[PDB]
Amino acid sequence: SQAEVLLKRKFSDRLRSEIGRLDVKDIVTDSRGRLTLEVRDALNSGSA
Amino acid sequence: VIRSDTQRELEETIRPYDMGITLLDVNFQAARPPEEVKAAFDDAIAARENEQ
Repeated sequence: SQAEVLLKRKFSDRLRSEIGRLDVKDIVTDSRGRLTLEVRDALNSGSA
Repeated sequence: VIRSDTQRELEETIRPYDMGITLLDVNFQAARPPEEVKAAFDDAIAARENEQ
């Protein structure tokens, strides 16, 4: 549970930042594993 | 910012009591306005739609 909560918090913050960087059209039309890959490899490393 | 500061304040407040509880997490849910101005706010939304 503690690890799940920490994962929730970190991923939510990273996703909030990323989705604030972009608009609705870029996140709706063509994701193509770009925002998601950025979130994933930012979670697996210390990227900010 | 509200969640972070709330968590910091809550853990600082809990610490002196020295209870066994450990603060796992605090998360924001909603910041709605009071009911008396809910009509004003959703009327503003309706007016924004009514322009188009």
